Amino acid sequence: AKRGRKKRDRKHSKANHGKRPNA
Amino acid sequence: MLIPRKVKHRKQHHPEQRGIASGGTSVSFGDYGIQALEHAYITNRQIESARIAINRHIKRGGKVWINIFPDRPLTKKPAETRMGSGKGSPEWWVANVKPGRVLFELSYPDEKTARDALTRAIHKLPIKARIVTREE
Amino acid sequence: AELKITQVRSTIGARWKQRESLRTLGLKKIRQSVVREDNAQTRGLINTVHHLVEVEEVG
Amino acid sequence: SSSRNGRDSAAQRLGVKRFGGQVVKAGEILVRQRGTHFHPGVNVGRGGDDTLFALAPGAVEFGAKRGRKTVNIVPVARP
Amino acid sequence: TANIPNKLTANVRTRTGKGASRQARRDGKVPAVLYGHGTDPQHLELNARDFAAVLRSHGTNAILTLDIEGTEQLALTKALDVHPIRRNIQHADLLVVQRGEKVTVEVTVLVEGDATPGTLVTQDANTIEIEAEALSIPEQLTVSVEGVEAGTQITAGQISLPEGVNLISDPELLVVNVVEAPSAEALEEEGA
RNA sequence: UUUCUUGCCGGAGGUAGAGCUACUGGAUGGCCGAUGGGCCCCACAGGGUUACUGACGUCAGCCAAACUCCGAAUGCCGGUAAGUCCAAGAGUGCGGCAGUGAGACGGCGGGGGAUAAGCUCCGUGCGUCGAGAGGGAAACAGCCCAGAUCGCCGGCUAAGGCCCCUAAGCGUGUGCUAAGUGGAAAAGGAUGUGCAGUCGCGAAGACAACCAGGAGGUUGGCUUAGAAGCAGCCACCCUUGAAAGAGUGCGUAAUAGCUCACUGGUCAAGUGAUUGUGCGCCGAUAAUGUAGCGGGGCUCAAGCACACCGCCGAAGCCGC
RNA sequence: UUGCCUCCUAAAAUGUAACGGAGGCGCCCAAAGGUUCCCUCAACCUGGACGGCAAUCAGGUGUUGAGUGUAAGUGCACAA
RNA sequence: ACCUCGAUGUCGGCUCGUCGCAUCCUGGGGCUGGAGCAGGUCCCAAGGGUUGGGCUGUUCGCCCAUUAAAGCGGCACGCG
RNA sequence: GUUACGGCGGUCCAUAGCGGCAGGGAAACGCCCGGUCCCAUCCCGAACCCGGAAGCUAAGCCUGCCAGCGCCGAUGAUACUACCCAUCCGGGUGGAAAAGUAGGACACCGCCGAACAC
Ligand SMILES: [Mg+2]
Ligand SMILES: [Mg+2]
Ligand SMILES: [Mg+2]
Ligand SMILES: [Mg+2]
Ligand SMILES: [Mg+2]
Ligand SMILES: [Mg+2]
Ligand SMILES: [Mg+2]
Ligand SMILES: [Mg+2]
Ligand SMILES: [Mg+2]
Ligand SMILES: [Mg+2]
Ligand SMILES: [Mg+2]
Ligand SMILES: [Mg+2]
Ligand SMILES: [Mg+2]
Ligand SMILES: [Mg+2]
Ligand SMILES: [Mg+2]
Ligand SMILES: [Mg+2]
Ligand SMILES: [Mg+2]
Ligand SMILES: [Mg+2]
Ligand SMILES: [Mg+2]
Ligand SMILES: [Mg+2]
Ligand SMILES: [Mg+2]
Ligand SMILES: [Mg+2]
Ligand SMILES: [Mg+2]
Ligand SMILES: [Mg+2]
Ligand SMILES: [Mg+2]
Ligand SMILES: [Mg+2]
Ligand SMILES: [Mg+2]
Ligand SMILES: [Mg+2]
Ligand SMILES: [Mg+2]
Ligand SMILES: [Mg+2]
Ligand SMILES: [Mg+2]
Ligand SMILES: [Mg+2]
Ligand SMILES: [Mg+2]
Ligand SMILES: [Mg+2]
Ligand SMILES: [Mg+2]
Ligand SMILES: [Mg+2]
Ligand SMILES: [Mg+2]
Ligand SMILES: [Mg+2]
Ligand SMILES: [Mg+2]
Ligand SMILES: [Mg+2]
Ligand SMILES: [Mg+2]
Ligand SMILES: [Mg+2]
Ligand SMILES: [Mg+2]
Ligand SMILES: [Mg+2]
Ligand SMILES: [Mg+2]
Ligand SMILES: [Mg+2]
Ligand SMILES: [Mg+2]
Ligand SMILES: [Mg+2]
Ligand SMILES: [Mg+2]
Ligand SMILES: [Mg+2]
Ligand SMILES: [Mg+2]
Ligand SMILES: [Mg+2]
Ligand SMILES: [Mg+2]
Ligand SMILES: [Mg+2]
Ligand SMILES: [Mg+2]
Ligand SMILES: [Mg+2]
Ligand SMILES: [Mg+2]
Ligand SMILES: [Mg+2]
Ligand SMILES: [Mg+2]
Ligand SMILES: [Mg+2]
Ligand SMILES: [Mg+2]
Ligand SMILES: [Mg+2]
Ligand SMILES: [Mg+2]
Ligand SMILES: [Mg+2]
Ligand SMILES: [Mg+2]
Ligand SMILES: [Mg+2]
Ligand SMILES: [Mg+2]
Ligand SMILES: [Mg+2]
Ligand SMILES: [Mg+2]
Ligand SMILES: [Mg+2]
Ligand SMILES: [Mg+2]
Ligand SMILES: [Mg+2]
Ligand SMILES: [Mg+2]
Ligand SMILES: [Mg+2]
Ligand SMILES: [Mg+2]
Ligand SMILES: [Mg+2]
Ligand SMILES: [Mg+2]
Ligand SMILES: [Mg+2]
Ligand SMILES: [Mg+2]
Ligand SMILES: [Mg+2]
Ligand SMILES: [Mg+2]
Ligand SMILES: [Mg+2]
Ligand SMILES: [Mg+2]
Ligand SMILES: [Mg+2]
Repeated sequence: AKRGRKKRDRKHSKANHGKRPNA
Repeated sequence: MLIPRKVKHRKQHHPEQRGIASGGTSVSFGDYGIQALEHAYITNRQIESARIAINRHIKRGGKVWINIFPDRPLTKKPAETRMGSGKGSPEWWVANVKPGRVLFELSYPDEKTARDALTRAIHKLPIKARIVTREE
Repeated sequence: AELKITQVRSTIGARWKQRESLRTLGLKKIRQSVVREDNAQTRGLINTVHHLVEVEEVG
Repeated sequence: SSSRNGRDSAAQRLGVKRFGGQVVKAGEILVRQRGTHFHPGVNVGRGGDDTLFALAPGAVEFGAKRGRKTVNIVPVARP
Repeated sequence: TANIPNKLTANVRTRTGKGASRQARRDGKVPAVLYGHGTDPQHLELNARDFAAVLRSHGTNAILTLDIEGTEQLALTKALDVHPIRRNIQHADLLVVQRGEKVTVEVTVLVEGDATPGTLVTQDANTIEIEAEALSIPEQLTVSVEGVEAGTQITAGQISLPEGVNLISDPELLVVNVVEAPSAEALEEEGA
């Protein structure tokens, strides 16, 4: 589940503000 | 195991698991207690294991109060089945626990043995708890 | 006493009472400002859109 | 594998239809309900299915009369 | 047995609210209210550290001498709103009191001494209500256990109550019950 | 102007929360004590004794989508005063011409599911995509900023950024981190480190290291071969007293011995224990190739927190 | 499973989906319809041959816990 | 039920490999209820090696004779 | 106008209730006496209905005082919440409970009639 975790966590960047499409 | 003799409705929604425990946050029956710190579903499996753990550790004489009751049923639809065809049949029982609620309470003469039995119980629970004393 | 209201944010992503409060204040674009009296109607009208504007009194 | 339920009836759109201080015609029905949750007040009549209606033109206003929520029609002055 | 009042400082809360209380609580201060027959609910910030220190030294029930902007008042702790988790005191209630004034209060009861070994002593009511003067309030009173006979109950009516204090609870409220220590074949038989 | 917004005024609710000795159910531990249980004297009368089970009641702590003595914020209905008003290009009515009726993800409230799915089904004067160009997120419909009339070899900014790639800071001040943490993760383990708060003793010399000991009643009574203090029960006794524990660990299978908790010493100031935290450590673990900062590189920070000072930056705003 | 009715979901106006959670309906009553007047239950204690907690009698306490043709909900003791 | 139904060929065997290490053998160790011989368990270690048959369509599996050993897996359950 | 009065009402119908203690009988309000007559009991002149004034404050009624039970109930805090910040944590500005505490309350207001100086 590395791909899912690592895609899902890049929403927590400063430029995304804790949100991103498809979580 | 702790099972209610009957519930008016046997298929409820999942208990809302938010907020801080408002009722039941003090140690009143015994002198030492285990007091919760995280939201969870404490099933009767966890409660039975923790109670037996405390009884095994103290093993002589002392009162264990399980002041939480598992009376809320979580259902589970049978395996290998697709979605639909209605809600499943209830097959485990739960107490809804908020951060703040004293779960188990103990009365025993000495200090260290009581603390150790309480932490032995804590290890059987799906949450972080702490040992709290009868005084502020 | 009376105020000057300057719009700093925009109305993209803004809910509808916020955009309408901005329109009722008479200002349309960013960095546009209006000057108006300091009664309770204006105070509420800018309370709605405080995150979109910045105000300062005159004097 | 089947649900033994899944039936419901139509919503009957019950509730208060005219609120306080609202001018009505004589005959307008003001609150649809089952029992008598609102009891008929002054110059307000009650229908067969416990529907409260106005027996005179005026303004709706609610009240409590001996522990009973009541609905009344108040005669507004003629201009 | 007069208890010396404890001297705190307090100052009138400028503005009220949850934001103001949170800020004051953040600066190491406790929001509190004076009331009583002083007929003026007066909103007072006081030092959190000193409040906790005096509550440690003299329990929940202790007279204070409040210095409100120079005016000097006698107060008594009525209630404390405390967080269930962080355990910090959030709010305090202060009846205004003066000398020669009876007041109803709740005093903790701590069992003292060792019991007979074959059985365990267990308290059901840890607090007993008493009527007593403002200065003469006991912060705690003891109940005797010294080798009791077989299991018996104890109620508030047979306690060595202090002088100048009066029981309020009905005398037949149980406080400490000696119950026989569960045997090996009796302790794990209850709970399921 | 009937639309919409904001202030005020008139309303009806039963949600969040809470409470339950206010109902319906669940449900913890006490207390008294029935009726029904057994027994005696002796009848199956009657009386009392007894683990009785222990109605009811009562004390204290609780729980609920289909519980409610209670109970908001918002929203909704109306009125009213204004606002916007060379515009919202707003309402409403009649008509001509439609397309649409497969939606998606994200925020908040929920059902189904295992409180799984980039799952599925609803609510939302919620948003964006659809039907949206431009800037940021390395790349990246739906996230953040901002809505493209055209031109300009002008300026100011937003999100994000300022060692080099790469425009602008190897910025200043005070601290923290040693893990390349920053630049993934759980239960749980842990003398990492900084700060704050109490507690025990402590130049009448305490913690460590160093020596003399650690006894007489007396191998306490339990089934067994010895429980003697070191399988497993009953718990915490006197004399010398300082120092002796119904004796702390090894091991003698039982003893003994090695020792210890505990007083005497020369030594010379700290010493031990929690609680709240700021950062870190371990747990840690897949298959083409570093490969869980975009790269180089970075602790001599280019990392983190708090203040402050500038600047860069869009098709946004201004200038012509 | 397909029409109708009631409740919860349903987020305090209305409305709101799922092979979500629970039940009813396809009748009945010439009075169980109209009006006029009159009354207050259930439960509990005490006293009574059958007769036992329990059946009918008497005294008291009893504001709603009874009942309302029929599900559920809203009502109703001013009484429905 | 997200791409593919105006076509992404579906098991086993053969040929040929390639990578991980969660080590089967060989190599280095700590603890043992390790005397030695031989083991048990954990840790480190991926360089090379890792057999031929009977039964069955077989994978799986059962067995036969060996061997230092006859490892487990990913690659469109690798490879038409 | 005075009233230890009698009626008819009202109040987001208990701050008014329950209970307890102590009083009153002018007219009134009652009880009380009887069933000849209207009228009545699913039997009962108990009720209702009709006639009367021997006795009464024992009740009902009303008056005064008690906070024991029931009721009402802040201020402050907290829960929850709208909107907005905010990389999960969390925070700010407005609204703000339930429970609990301080306390309140043994109702108040109105219109007619009765007796009384009038
Ligand atoms: Mg996984
Ligand atoms: Mg999502
Ligand atoms: Mg909810
Ligand atoms: Mg609690
Ligand atoms: Mg609660
Ligand atoms: Mg645990
Ligand atoms: Mg319905
Ligand atoms: Mg009708
Ligand atoms: Mg009809
Ligand atoms: Mg308006
Ligand atoms: Mg209003
Ligand atoms: Mg209301
Ligand atoms: Mg409801
Ligand atoms: Mg709730
Ligand atoms: Mg129930
Ligand atoms: Mg509810
Ligand atoms: Mg306008
Ligand atoms: Mg326009
Ligand atoms: Mg238009
Ligand atoms: Mg269609
Ligand atoms: Mg469709
Ligand atoms: Mg849709
Ligand atoms: Mg989808
Ligand atoms: Mg959701
Ligand atoms: Mg669902
Ligand atoms: Mg989806
Ligand atoms: Mg949505
Ligand atoms: Mg399309
Ligand atoms: Mg775009
Ligand atoms: Mg769009
Ligand atoms: Mg935003
Ligand atoms: Mg610039
Ligand atoms: Mg910026
Ligand atoms: Mg480049
Ligand atoms: Mg540069
Ligand atoms: Mg910088
Ligand atoms: Mg530098
Ligand atoms: Mg720098
Ligand atoms: Mg520095
Ligand atoms: Mg690390
Ligand atoms: Mg890293
Ligand atoms: Mg971690
Ligand atoms: Mg640890
Ligand atoms: Mg640290
Ligand atoms: Mg032994
Ligand atoms: Mg020994
Ligand atoms: Mg020694
Ligand atoms: Mg870098
Ligand atoms: Mg530009
Ligand atoms: Mg432009
Ligand atoms: Mg609704
Ligand atoms: Mg709603
Ligand atoms: Mg719908
Ligand atoms: Mg059916
Ligand atoms: Mg009828
Ligand atoms: Mg009839
Ligand atoms: Mg009766
Ligand atoms: Mg789909
Ligand atoms: Mg495609
Ligand atoms: Mg195809
Ligand atoms: Mg093709
Ligand atoms: Mg092809
Ligand atoms: Mg093709
Ligand atoms: Mg290959
Ligand atoms: Mg390895
Ligand atoms: Mg290997
Ligand atoms: Mg080896
Ligand atoms: Mg080895
Ligand atoms: Mg090599
Ligand atoms: Mg064959
Ligand atoms: Mg392979
Ligand atoms: Mg294949
Ligand atoms: Mg393969
Ligand atoms: Mg092939
Ligand atoms: Mg072929
Ligand atoms: Mg009352
Ligand atoms: Mg008289
Ligand atoms: Mg008569
Ligand atoms: Mg009298
Ligand atoms: Mg009377
Ligand atoms: Mg009340
Ligand atoms: Mg308040
Ligand atoms: Mg964060
Ligand atoms: Mg309250």
